[PDB]
Amino acid sequence: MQDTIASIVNRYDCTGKYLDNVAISELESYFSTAIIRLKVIELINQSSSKIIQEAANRLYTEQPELLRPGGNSYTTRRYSACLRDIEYYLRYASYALIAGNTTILSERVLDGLKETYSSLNVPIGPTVRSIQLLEDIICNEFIILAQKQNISTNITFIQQPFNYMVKYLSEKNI
Amino acid sequence: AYPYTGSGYGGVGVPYANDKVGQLYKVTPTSNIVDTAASVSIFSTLVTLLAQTGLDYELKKSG
Amino acid sequence: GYDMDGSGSGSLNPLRIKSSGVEKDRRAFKITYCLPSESRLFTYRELQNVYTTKLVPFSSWYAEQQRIQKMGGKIFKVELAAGGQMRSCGN
Amino acid sequence: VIINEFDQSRLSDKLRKRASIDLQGLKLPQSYAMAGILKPKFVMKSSLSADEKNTVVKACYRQVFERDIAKAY
Amino acid sequence: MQDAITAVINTADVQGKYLDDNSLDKLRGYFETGELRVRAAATIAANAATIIKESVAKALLYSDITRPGGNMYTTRRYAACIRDLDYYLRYATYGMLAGDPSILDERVLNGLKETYNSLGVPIGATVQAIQAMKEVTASLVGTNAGQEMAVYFDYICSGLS
Amino acid sequence: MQDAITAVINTADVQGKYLDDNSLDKLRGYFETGELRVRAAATIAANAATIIKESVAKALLYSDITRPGGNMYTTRRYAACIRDLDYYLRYATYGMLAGDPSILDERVLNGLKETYNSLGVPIGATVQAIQAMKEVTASLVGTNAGQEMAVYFDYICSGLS
Amino acid sequence: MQDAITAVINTADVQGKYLDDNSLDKLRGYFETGELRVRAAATIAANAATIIKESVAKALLYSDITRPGGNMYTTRRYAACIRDLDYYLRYATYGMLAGDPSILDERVLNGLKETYNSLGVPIGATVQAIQAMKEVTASLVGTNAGQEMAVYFDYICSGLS
Amino acid sequence: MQDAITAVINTADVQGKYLDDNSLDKLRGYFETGELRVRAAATIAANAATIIKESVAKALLYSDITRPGGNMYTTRRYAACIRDLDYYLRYATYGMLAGDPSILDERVLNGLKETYNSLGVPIGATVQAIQAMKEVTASLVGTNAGQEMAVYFDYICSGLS
Amino acid sequence: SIISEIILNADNELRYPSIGELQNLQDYFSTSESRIVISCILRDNEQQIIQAASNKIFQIHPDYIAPGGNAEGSRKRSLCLRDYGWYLRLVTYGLLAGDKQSIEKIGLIGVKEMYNSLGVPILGMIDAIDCLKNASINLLDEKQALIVSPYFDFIIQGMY
Amino acid sequence: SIVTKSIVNADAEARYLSPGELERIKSFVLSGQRRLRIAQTLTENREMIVKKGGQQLFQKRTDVVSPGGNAYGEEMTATCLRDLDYYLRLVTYGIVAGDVTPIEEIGLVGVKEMYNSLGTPISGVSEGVRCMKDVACSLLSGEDSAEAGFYFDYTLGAMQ
Amino acid sequence: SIVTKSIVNADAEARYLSPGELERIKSFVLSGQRRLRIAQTLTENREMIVKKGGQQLFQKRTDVVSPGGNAYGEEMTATCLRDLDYYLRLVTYGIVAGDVTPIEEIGLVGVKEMYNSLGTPISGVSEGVRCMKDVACSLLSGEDSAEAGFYFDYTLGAMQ
Amino acid sequence: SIVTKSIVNADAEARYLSPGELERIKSFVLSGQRRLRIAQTLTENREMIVKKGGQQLFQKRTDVVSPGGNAYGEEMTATCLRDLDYYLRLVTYGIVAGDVTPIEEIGLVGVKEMYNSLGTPISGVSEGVRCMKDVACSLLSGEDSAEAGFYFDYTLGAMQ
Ligand SMILES: *[C@H](C)[C@H]1/C(=C/c2[nH]c(/C=C3N=C(/C=C4\NC(=O)C(CC)=C4C)C(C)=C\3CCC(=O)O)c(CCC(=O)O)c2C)NC(=O)[C@@H]1C
Ligand SMILES: CCC1=C(C)/C(=C/C2=NC(=C\c3[nH]c(/C=C4\NC(=O)[C@H](C)[C@H]4CC)c(C)c3CCC(=O)O)/C(CCC(=O)O)=C2C)NC1=O
Ligand SMILES: CCC1=C(C)/C(=C/C2=NC(=C\c3[nH]c(/C=C4\NC(=O)[C@H](C)[C@H]4CC)c(C)c3CCC(=O)O)/C(CCC(=O)O)=C2C)NC1=O
Ligand SMILES: CCC1=C(C)/C(=C/C2=NC(=C\c3[nH]c(/C=C4\NC(=O)[C@H](C)[C@H]4CC)c(C)c3CCC(=O)O)/C(CCC(=O)O)=C2C)NC1=O
Ligand SMILES: CCC1=C(C)/C(=C/C2=NC(=C\c3[nH]c(/C=C4\NC(=O)[C@H](C)[C@H]4CC)c(C)c3CCC(=O)O)/C(CCC(=O)O)=C2C)NC1=O
Ligand SMILES: CCC1=C(C)/C(=C/C2=NC(=C\c3[nH]c(/C=C4\NC(=O)[C@H](C)[C@H]4CC)c(C)c3CCC(=O)O)/C(CCC(=O)O)=C2C)NC1=O
Ligand SMILES: CCC1=C(C)/C(=C/C2=NC(=C\c3[nH]c(/C=C4\NC(=O)[C@H](C)[C@H]4CC)c(C)c3CCC(=O)O)/C(CCC(=O)O)=C2C)NC1=O
Ligand SMILES: CCC1=C(C)/C(=C/C2=NC(=C\c3[nH]c(/C=C4\NC(=O)[C@H](C)[C@H]4CC)c(C)c3CCC(=O)O)/C(CCC(=O)O)=C2C)NC1=O
Repeated sequence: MQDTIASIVNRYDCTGKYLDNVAISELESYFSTAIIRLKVIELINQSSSKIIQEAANRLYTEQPELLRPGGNSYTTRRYSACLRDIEYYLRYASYALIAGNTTILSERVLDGLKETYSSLNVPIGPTVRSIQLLEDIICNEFIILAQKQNISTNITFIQQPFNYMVKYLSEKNI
Repeated sequence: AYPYTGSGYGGVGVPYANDKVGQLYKVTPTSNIVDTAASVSIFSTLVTLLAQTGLDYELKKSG
Repeated sequence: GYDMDGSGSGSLNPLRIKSSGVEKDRRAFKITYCLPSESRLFTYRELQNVYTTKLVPFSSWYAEQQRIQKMGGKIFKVELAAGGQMRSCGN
Repeated sequence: VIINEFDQSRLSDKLRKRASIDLQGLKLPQSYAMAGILKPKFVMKSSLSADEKNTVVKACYRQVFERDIAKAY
Repeated sequence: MQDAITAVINTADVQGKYLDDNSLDKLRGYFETGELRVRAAATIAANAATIIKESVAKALLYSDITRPGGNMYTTRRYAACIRDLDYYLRYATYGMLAGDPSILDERVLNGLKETYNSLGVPIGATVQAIQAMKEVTASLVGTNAGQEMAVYFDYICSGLS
Repeated sequence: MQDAITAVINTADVQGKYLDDNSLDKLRGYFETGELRVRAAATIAANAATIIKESVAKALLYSDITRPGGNMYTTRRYAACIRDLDYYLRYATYGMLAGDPSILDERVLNGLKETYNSLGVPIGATVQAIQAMKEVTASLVGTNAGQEMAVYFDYICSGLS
Repeated sequence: MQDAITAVINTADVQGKYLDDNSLDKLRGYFETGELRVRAAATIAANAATIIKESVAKALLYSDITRPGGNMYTTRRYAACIRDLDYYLRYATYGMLAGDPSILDERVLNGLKETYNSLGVPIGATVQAIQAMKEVTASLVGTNAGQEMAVYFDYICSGLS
Repeated sequence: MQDAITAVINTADVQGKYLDDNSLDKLRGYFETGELRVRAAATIAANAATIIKESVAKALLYSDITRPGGNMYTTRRYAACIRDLDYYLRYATYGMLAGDPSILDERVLNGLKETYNSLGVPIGATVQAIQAMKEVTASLVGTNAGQEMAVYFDYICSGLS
Repeated sequence: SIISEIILNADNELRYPSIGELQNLQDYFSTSESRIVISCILRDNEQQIIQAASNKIFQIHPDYIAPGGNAEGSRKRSLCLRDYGWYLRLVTYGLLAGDKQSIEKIGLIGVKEMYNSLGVPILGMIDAIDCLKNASINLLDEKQALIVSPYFDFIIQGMY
Repeated sequence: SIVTKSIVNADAEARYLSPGELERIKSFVLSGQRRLRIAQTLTENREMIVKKGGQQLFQKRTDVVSPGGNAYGEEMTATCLRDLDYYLRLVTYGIVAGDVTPIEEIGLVGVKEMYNSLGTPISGVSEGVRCMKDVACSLLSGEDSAEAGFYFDYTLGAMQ
Repeated sequence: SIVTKSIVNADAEARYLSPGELERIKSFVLSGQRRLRIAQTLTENREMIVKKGGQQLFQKRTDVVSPGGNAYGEEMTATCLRDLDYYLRLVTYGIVAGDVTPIEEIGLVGVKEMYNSLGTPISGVSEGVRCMKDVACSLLSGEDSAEAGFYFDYTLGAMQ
Repeated sequence: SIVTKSIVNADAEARYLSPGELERIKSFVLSGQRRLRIAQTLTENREMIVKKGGQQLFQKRTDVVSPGGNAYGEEMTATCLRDLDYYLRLVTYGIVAGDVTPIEEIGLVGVKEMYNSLGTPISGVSEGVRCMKDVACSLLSGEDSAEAGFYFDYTLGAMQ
C-alpha cells in the first residue's frame, strides 16, 4: 500500500544504500507534483457521482446489448451492481493519484479481479471500457480547470492509474 | 400449586424463571458488606472500626 | 501459552493486551454491561438485545472489558464469582 | 405490491467498515442482498421454548464443527 | 413462544387429561378467527411504511423531541427511533397472528426497559408513538382486527410503562 | 481449584515460610490416604449408573414429582433431573479425590441456588436425592471412603440448603 | 470521547446557537496551549518505560506489597501491576493532549473500581503509584506541562478513590 | 499422530490379530529406551535457547543471508527465522519422545515446502541450519540420544528436500 | 476534532500518537485564528445565504413549492429554511473541529432513512447543499472558498 | 500438583478420571515419602545452596557485581541472593507438589516482564539457578538429584 | 496412549513437556512388563473368556437368543460371539496402551449409532462385556484383575 | 508515510478522503524540502556521526568493550559500529518518510528477540543511538535538531 516515498525507501532497503542525489531528485519531483494532485482529488471529490453517471450513460449507449435480455446489466439489480463497481474504480484510482503509486491498485483491487469477473460471468470488455470512460471525463475536467488557474497542462499522472488497471485487466493480444 | 416455568409446552405457561421476562442470571441487586453496613443507621461504629483497622478492605473482597 | 512471556514492543506479536491468566485458569467475573453498537445504521444488520450478563473467564476478562469500553459500552456490576482471591498457587 | 414498491425508496446500500487499519471496506446495494433465500440467524435468550433452545444449540454444532456431532456418533 | 393452540395443549396437558369439549371449543374459537387474523396480517404487511410515517407524523414530529435538546435530535437518533417503531409493528403483528402475547414477553419486552432507561430514551413518547401506530393500524385493518392489534400494542405499552 | 497439597503450599507460601513439620504432617496424612481415595474413585467410576438408578428409585419416583404438574413431569425434565444427579456424583468424586472441596465451590455450587430458586426446582427433593446417592455410594466403597464421600455429598447438600 | 473542541461544539450545539465570542475564546485558549501539549506528549511517549520504572521504584517496591502476603507478591501479580501503570500513563497522556478528561471516564474509570474491589487490589497503593507517576512525569515535562498532567493523574486518583 | 505403541496396535489391529510376541518385542524395545528418551527431552527442554543460538551462529550469521538483500535481513525476518528453528527443535523433540515421526508428517512437513517456495525462504540454508541444530543437540544429549535426535532432524531435512 | 481522530486511532492501535500525527497537530494549532475568522464571517452572513440559497433552490425545482409537493404552504417552507440554517451551522462545526465527526455524527448518519421517512426526496437535498455552497462561496474570499468548499462536498457525499 | 492437573483434565472433558490417570495418582501417592525426603534435605541445606550458588554465580559472571551493574553493592547483592532463596523455596514446592504448577504460577508466569522492568539481565538469573542446581546435585544422591535437578532444569528452561 | 496424550496436551499449549508429565512417562515405561503379562494372559485365554462369557450372557439374558430376538439362529449367535471377541481384543489393546484411547477410537466412538442401526439392544452388549469381565477376573490375580477389570469397566461405562 | 496513513485510514472506513484529511497532506507536502534538507545533512555527515557516536558510547560504557563483554576485539567493535550505521540509515528513512513506519518495520519490529538471540545488551544499543542523537543534534539547528532528534528519540523508546 506503499506510496512513492515508501517505494523509494524500500528500494534503498533492498540495496542497503543511503539516499543519494537520485533519490532526493525523485522525491523533490513528487513533492512538486503533489499540489497539483491534491487539486485533482478535490475535483473528483466534488463531481464524483456526476462522473459516475456520465461514464454510465456513455457505457450503456456504446454497448446497448448489456440492457438486452442476453446482457449483463439487464435488470435493476445487475444495473445497481454495475454502478457500484464504477464507484469502486473511481475511488481506488483517486487513491492512486494522491499516492502516486499503483501499488494500492494491485494490492486492493486488481489481484483476484479477473478471477471474480470470470466467476460471475461478468464480461471483461465492458469493464475495460468503463475504466477509460472514467479516464476521459477526469482528463477533460482537469484540462478545463487546468486552464483556469493556468497551470502546467500535462496529464500523464492522471492517466497513469486508469492506464494501469486497463493494462492489467486486458487480455494479451499482440 | 407449584408450577414449573415453561415458555412453550413445558407446563402451565408461567413465563420462564417466575418473572415478567423469561431470563435468568440477572444482575445482582445486592451490594458489598461495607456498603450495606454503611447504609443502615446502626452498624455506624462498625463502619468506623473497619475504617480504622483496614478490614474495610478485606470485606470489600468478593470471596 | 500464559500470555505474559516476551511482552511486545519489540517481540514480533503485534501489540495486543495481555492478561494475568494462568495456564487454563478457572476464575470468572459476573458482569453487566450495556451496548449501543454504532455499526448498525450504516450496516443495517438485524437488531439484537444489547444489554446482557455473562460469566467471563478471568484470564480474558481484561480484554473483554477494554473492548466494551472501546465501543462506548457502560459496565454496571463486576463481581468475581467463580474463583478464589489473592491465592499465590492453584489459580 | 408493484405500486406499493414503486412508491418507496432506493433503500440504503450496505456499507462495511473494518475497524482494523489493514482491511478494505466495500459497500453493497441493499437490492443485491435481498435476492435468494435469507439466511436465518439463531438467537439464544434466557426465556425461550425448548424448540428454540434446541435449534440454536444444534445450529452451534453445525457452525463450529461443520457437521452435527449429536445425530451421528 | 406459544399460540392459543399451544396454550390449550398446555392446560389440558398439565392436567394430564385429554382434550375435552371446552378445549375443543377454544380451538374452534381460534379457528373461526384465523382468516381474519390472516388478512389483517396481510394488510399490515402491505402498509408498514405508511403506518410508521403517519404515526411518527402524529406523535413525535414538530415538538421538543425533534427540536434540538430532544432525544430524536440528530439523524442517527431519528433513524434509530423509526427503526424501533418498525420492530414494534412487526412483533405486534406476530402477537396478533399467534393469538397469544408470549412473543412480546420473549423477544421484545426483555431487556428493552433496561436499555431505554440506560440510554435516556423517553418512555412516555415511545408509548404515545405506539398508540399512534395503534390508531393508524386500526384505521387500516378495521374495527375487529383493530381491536386485536389494540390488545397487543396495549400489551407492549403496558410492558414499557 | 486446589487439592490438599496446594492448600498446604498456599498457607506456607502466604506466610512466606518454607515447609515446617506441621505441613509435612499434613502431606503425610494425604499421602497415607492416597490409595484409598484412588480405589474409591475407581469403584464410583464403575458403578455410577447404578448409584443414580437406585437413588432415583428410592428418592424421587412414584410421587407427585413425576406425576403431572410435578417438576419431573415430561421426558425433558426427567432427563435433566438424572443429569444433575450425574453432576453431583462426578464432582463429589473430584472433591473426594482432591481432598479439598474448592472444586465444588468453583464449578458446581456457584449460582446453583439462584438457578433452582429461579426455575422452581424443589430444594428438599434434590437434597434427599443427594443423600440417597450418599447411602448407595457409601455402600459400594465401604466405611472409610464412604466417610470421605459423605463429607463431600454433605458439602453439596449444605451448599444448596 | 471528546476534546475541548468537541465539548465546545457540544454546548453550542445543544443550545442550538452558533459559535459566539465566548466559545471562540475557549478555542483560542486551547489553540494557544496546543503546542505545549504536543511536546509534552512527545516527551512522555519517549520516556514511558522510565516513568513506570522510577514510579514503581518510588512507590511500590521494598514494602509489604512486594513482600509475601502483599498483592504484588509473585511475578504474575507484579507484571499485572506494572501493566496497569502503563495504562494509567497512556490514557493520562491522551487526556492531557485532548484537554478533556472524558476519555478517562469512558475507557479507564469504567468498571475498574468494581474490578479492583472484586479482586483485592489495594486502592491506596494504586493512588500512591499514580502520584509517583505524577511527580516523575512532571519532572520530565517541566512546570506547566507537569500541571496539565497533574490534573489528569489527579483525575484518575479522584476516580479510584 | 501416533507413538510406537499406537503404531503396534495399528498393525496388529489392522490385521485383526491380537498382540503376538513380535509386537510385544517391539513394545519391550520402546519400554527399554523410554527413560533415555525422557532425559534427552528434559535436557533439550533446558537448553533450547542455546541450541538455537549456537546453530544460528554456526550456520547462518556472517553470510549473504544476514547481509542486506538476504532473507534474514531485517529484524522481523531474523525473529521469524529463529522462530522457525524453534519449531524444528520442538517438533524434533516430540518425534524423538514418541518414537514415531508421524507428528512431523502431520504438523510440520505438510505444505511447508509450498510455503517456503511461496515466500522465498531458501530451502538449502534451512537444511544447513537444521543440521547445525543436529550437531549441537547431539553434543548436548550425548551419543545414543544424539542418534535418536539425529533420525528426527534427518527426517525433517528429508522432508524439506 | 483532529485530536479525536488521532487519539481514537492511537487507542485502537494501543500506542502513543506518532510523530507525523503530532506535527499535524502543531499545524492545526498554527492555523487556529483563520478558521475562527471563517466561522465569524459565516456567522454574520446567514440570512443572506439562506435567502439567496433558498430562492435559487426553489427556482431550480418548483415542484416542491407546488401543491402536492412536500414544501407547500408556510410551515413546510419554514422547515426547509430551518434545515438550511442547521446545515450552515454544521459546516461551521466541521470548520472549527477540522474533521468530519461533527458533520457525520450529527447530520449524515441515517440521513437517508430520515428523509425517506419524511417523504422528502433526497435529490432536492443534493441541490440544496449545492446552492448553500454557492452562496457561502460568494461571501468568502478566494483562498477561503477553497478552505470551506470541500465540507459541502462531503455533505453531498453523505446525501448520495 | 499432579492430582490437580489430572482432575482439571477430565473435568474439561466432563468425564470421570480414566484408569490410566488413577494409576498415575497411585504411583504419585506411593512416591510421596521419597519426595518429602528430597524437600527435607533441600530445606535444611538452603544456606549452603544459596551462598555457594551465589559464589559460583558471581565468580562465573563478574558483570552484575561490577560497578555500574544491577547487583552492585552490599544491598543489591543481598537482594540477588534473596531471589536465589526464592527460587530455591519454589523448587521445594515443586518437588512436594509433583508438578511445576507451583513453580510456574508463583515464579515463572511473567518473570521476563518483571526483570525487564527492573533492568536485570535474566540470563544471569538462569546462570544463578544453574549454579544452585550444581550445589543441590552435590548434596543429593544419583537418581535423587536427577529428579530435583530436573525441577531446576524446568526453571532454567523457563528463564531461557 | 499416555505418551500421545501428553505430547498432544503440551503441543496445544505449545510448550515442551513439564516435569510432571515426564515423571508420568517414567512411571509408565517402568510399569510395562506387568502390563505385557496381563495382556499376554488375556491373549492366550481368549476362547475361554468368549465362550464362557457368552454362556453367562445368554443364560442371564434369554431375550436375544429367543425366537424374535436379534441373535436368534446359528449365524446370528456366531456374530454375537464375534463381537464379544472384538471387545476382548480391544480391552487387551487398552491394557498395553496404558490408556483407553485404543478402546475408545476403535470401539466406542459412535457405537450406539451403529447398534441402533442394527436393531441390537446395546444393554445386552454391556451385559456380555460384564460377563467377560467376570471370567477374566476369574483368570487373574487380585490387583491384576483389578487393573484389567477396570478397563472392562470403562467399556461398560461407554455402553451404558 | 502520512499520505499512506491517510489512505489506509479512509479505505478501512470505506470513504473518499475527507476535508480534514486533505489539509494534513497539504501540510506534509509543503514540509517536504525541509525534511530532505535534514536527511541530506545526516546522510552526508554519516561517517563522522558513526565514529563520534561510537566513541562516546564506548567511553561512557566500558562494559561491552571490556574483556568478557559482547563487543570485545577488533571484529566485534567493527560489528558494533556497523549496527550504529544501520540505525543511522533507518533514522534518515524515517525523516524523509515523515513517519516512523520505515524505522519500525525495517529495524524495530522484533529487535529485542534478535539481540537476545545474539547475547547483546540492548541498553548498550540504546546508549549508542543516544550518542548518535547528541552528535546529530550538534550538527543541526535548533528546530531542525528538535525534529530529527525526536526521530532518534522514537528509536530509543523502542529499544527501552
Ligand atoms: C422512537 C419512537 C423513540 C426513540 C428511540 C431510540 N432508540 C434508540 C436505540 C436502541 N433501541 C433499541 C431497541 C430495540 N432493540 C430490540 O431488540 C427491540 C425489540 C425487537 C427494540 C424495540 C436498541 C438495541 C438500541 C441501541 C443500539 C441499536 O439500536 O442498535 C435510540 C438511540 C439513542 C442513542 O443515544 O443512541 C433512540 C433515540 N427515541 C425517541 O425520542 C422516541 C420516543
Ligand atoms: C422488469 C425489471 C426491470 C425494469 C422495470 C427496469 C427499468 C429501467 N429503466 C431504465 C431507464 C429508463 N426508464 C425510462 C422510463 C420512463 N420515461 C418516461 O418518461 C416515462 C414516464 C417512464 C416509463 C413509464 C427512461 C426514459 C429511461 C432511460 C434513461 C436513460 O438511460 O437515458 C433503466 C436503465 C437501463 C436502460 O434502459 O438504458 C432500467 C434498468 N429494468 C429492469 O430490469
Ligand atoms: C455440575 C454443574 C451443573 C449442575 C449441577 C447444573 C444444574 C441445572 N439444573 C437445571 C434444571 C433442572 N434441574 C432439575 C432437578 C430436579 N428436579 C427434581 O425434581 C429433582 C428433585 C431435582 C434433581 C435431584 C429439573 C427438573 C430441571 C429443569 C427445569 C426446567 O428447565 O424445566 C438447569 C437448567 C438447564 C436445563 O437443564 O435445562 C441447570 C443449569 N448445571 C450445571 O452446570
Ligand atoms: C516468588 C517469586 C518472586 C520473585 C523471584 C520476585 C523478585 C523481585 N526482585 C526484586 C528486585 C531485584 N532482584 C535482583 C536480582 C538479581 N540481580 C542480579 O544482577 C542477578 C542476576 C539477580 C540475583 C540472582 C536485584 C538487583 C533487584 C533490585 C534491583 C533494584 O532495585 O535496582 C523485586 C523488587 C522489590 C522487592 O524485592 O521487594 C521483586 C519483587 N518477587 C517475587 O514475588
Ligand atoms: C484501561 C482501563 C483498565 C484497567 C486499569 C484494567 C485493570 C485490570 N487489572 C487487573 C488485575 C490486577 N491489577 C493489579 C494492580 C496492582 N496491584 C497492586 O498492589 C498495585 C497497587 C497495582 C499496580 C500499580 C493486580 C495485582 C491484579 C491481579 C490481582 C489478582 O489477579 O489476584 C485485571 C484482571 C484481569 C486482567 O488483567 O486481564 C484487569 C482487567 N482493566 C482495564 O480495562
Ligand atoms: C442538525 C441535523 C439535522 C437536520 C438537517 C434535520 C432536518 C429535519 N428536516 C425536517 C423536515 C423538512 N425539511 C425540509 C427541507 C427542504 N425542502 C426542500 O424542498 C428543500 C430541498 C429543503 C430545504 C433546503 C422540508 C420541506 C421538511 C418538512 C417536510 C414535511 O414535513 O412534509 C424534519 C422534520 C421535523 C422537524 O423538522 O422538526 C427534521 C427533523 N434534523 C436534524 O437533526
Ligand atoms: C471393533 C469395534 C466394532 C464392533 C463392536 C462391531 C460390531 C458389529 N456387530 C455387527 C452385528 C451384530 N452384533 C450383534 C450383537 C449382539 N446381539 C445381542 O443380542 C447381544 C446384546 C450382542 C452380543 C453380546 C448381533 C445379533 C449382530 C447381527 C444382527 C443382525 O445382523 O441382524 C456388525 C454387522 C456386520 C458384521 O458383523 O460383519 C458389526 C460391524 N464392529 C466393529 O468394528
Ligand atoms: C537493518 C536492521 C538490522 C540490524 C540492526 C542487524 C544487526 C545484526 N547484528 C549482528 C551482530 C552483532 N551486533 C553487535 C552490536 C553491539 N555490541 C555491543 O556491545 C553494543 C551494545 C552493540 C553495538 C552498538 C555485536 C557484538 C554483534 C556480534 C556478536 C557476536 O557475533 O558474537 C548480526 C549477526 C551477523 C551479521 O551481522 O552479519 C546481525 C544480523 N541486522 C539487521 O538486519
